[PDB]
Amino acid sequence: AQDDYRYIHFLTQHYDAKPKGRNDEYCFNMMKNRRLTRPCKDRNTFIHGNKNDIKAICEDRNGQPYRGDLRISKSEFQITICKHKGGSSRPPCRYGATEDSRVIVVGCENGLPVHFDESFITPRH
Repeated sequence: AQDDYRYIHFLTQHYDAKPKGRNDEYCFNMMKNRRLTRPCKDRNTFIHGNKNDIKAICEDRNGQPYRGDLRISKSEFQITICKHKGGSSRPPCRYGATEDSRVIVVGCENGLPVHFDESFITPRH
């Protein structure tokens, strides 16, 4: 097929439409399901909600240029941040979850989001 991989890969590592727990157990299962445990990833953010509005950050409908090559969202998104506990690089990879709603920063390629900026911090609520 025509490379849609980076976009699908972004969705696999960062998207979960309708989550139910958004707690520590949620992160443990999700990091395992999405294959981010070998080695344990230190931090990973899952975005929830409408997929179309995430893709829309790559265009002017829901995004603005940020730091030249990135895009910052116009609207807030419900997100769950999973942060690794302990000093081991091996499973079981335990995580602490943080629920939040904020604007996010992503990198796009061909109008599709392909990178999530985990380093971005926001004007708090």
